[PDB]
Amino acid sequence: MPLCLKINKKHGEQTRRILIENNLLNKDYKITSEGNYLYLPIKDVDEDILKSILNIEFELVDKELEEKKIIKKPSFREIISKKYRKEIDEGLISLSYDVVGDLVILQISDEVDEKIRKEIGELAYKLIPCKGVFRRKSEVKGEFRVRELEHLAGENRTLTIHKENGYRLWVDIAKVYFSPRLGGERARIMKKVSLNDVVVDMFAGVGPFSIACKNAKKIYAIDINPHAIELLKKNIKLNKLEHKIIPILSDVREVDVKGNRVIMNLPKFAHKFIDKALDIVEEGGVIHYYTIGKDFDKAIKLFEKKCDCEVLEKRIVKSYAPREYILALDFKINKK
RNA sequence: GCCGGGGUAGUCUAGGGGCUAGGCAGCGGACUGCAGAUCCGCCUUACGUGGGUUCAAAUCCCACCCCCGGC
Ligand SMILES: C[S@@+](CC[C@H](N)C(=O)[O-])C[C@H]1O[C@@H](n2cnc3c(N)ncnc32)[C@H](O)[C@@H]1O
Ligand SMILES: [Mg+2]
Ligand SMILES: [Mg+2]
Ligand SMILES: [Mg+2]
Ligand SMILES: [Mg+2]
Ligand SMILES: [Mg+2]
Ligand SMILES: [Mg+2]
Repeated sequence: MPLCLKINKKHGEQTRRILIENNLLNKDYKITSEGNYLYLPIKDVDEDILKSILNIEFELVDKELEEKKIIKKPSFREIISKKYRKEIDEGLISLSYDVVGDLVILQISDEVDEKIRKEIGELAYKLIPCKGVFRRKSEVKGEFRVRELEHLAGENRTLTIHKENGYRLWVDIAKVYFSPRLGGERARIMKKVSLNDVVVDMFAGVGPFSIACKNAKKIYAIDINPHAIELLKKNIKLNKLEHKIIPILSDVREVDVKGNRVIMNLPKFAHKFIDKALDIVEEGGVIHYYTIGKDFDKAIKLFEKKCDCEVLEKRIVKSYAPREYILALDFKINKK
């Protein structure tokens, strides 16, 4: 209410933290000053209880509207649930989305008319710091582990530069696999690496795991996807790691390399490469293994039925599907 | 070296004199299942360093240190 307290600049702040504290500060208008006076817009209540909640004198001057700019914009989650409640209650739109670089990717069901998907994309382009909005069009389809997309708003380019854990990376969300949600898992690995380790990243994609191991001596980044290597090379030079990370284009099975730290970032077919990974890792070395399952028992069983190994750590990385998870196990391979 | 835009909670991004940020990650639950997923709870005041204007600084000033692009 225009009914705003009028004190002298001097005890401004002190007096303001009291008005807000007692929840009597009308925060929909700006504070103002004219000379040595301070005009705090208060809510309303006889200056008899105001003459008590504080001890300095004042007055109640009722002034016009100085308007207050809207601070924050609402949230994508906040709005889609109010505008599309029906389809949400139908599980036909996700309030979750991820951001790779400066591009966003939403999940909207095929039922949703082509014209509304665009209205949603156009509503996420407006409500989220980005330059483009897409939509998942399929699951991660084998081989190069790529996922079909669909443009919905903004710039129609699939290239961009994601920045995580102190390093930057070139990514093409259209021809190469990349997950901005796996940065936590890379930080995990980042700490385990050693100044003397030699790291073999069996399926390096664009190199997020490789660059993450910048503390090691040498690093081999292998990938069968030709589009992967390109970015990988660029990623290597962009991070000043040329005489450290060696990119190789090939089927990891055909690579004759050797190392003490091996990363197996291929959750679904990882089990079909244990043989190569053990053939790669030096004795005493460790194998970062990823897989999909409801418990660790099955992975532990494979490895054991193949070498004397010790499970250093074993944790749950993320939910993979209804009641299924992506698991991570760090095996110490001593002998075999 | 000089101009610019910056350093934002673990991480990454918006904001830009008095409002306490949005995501991921993390933690706890849920979903009995072709999903690198979704879904519900909880993380309720963080802005490089030193000093300076102001009743009030993450914001404005100056300086310095590092990023990022320019000549
Ligand atoms: C899960 S992606 C790597 C993702 C990356 N670590 C990330 O999170 O950003 C799998 C990669 O393994 C590669 N790949 C698939 N089969 C392979 C094989 N037999 N040998 C080597 N690389 C392979 C694919 O080309 C793909 O780039
Ligand atoms: Mg910024
Ligand atoms: Mg946060
Ligand atoms: Mg959980
Ligand atoms: Mg700043
Ligand atoms: Mg400063
Ligand atoms: Mg303040």
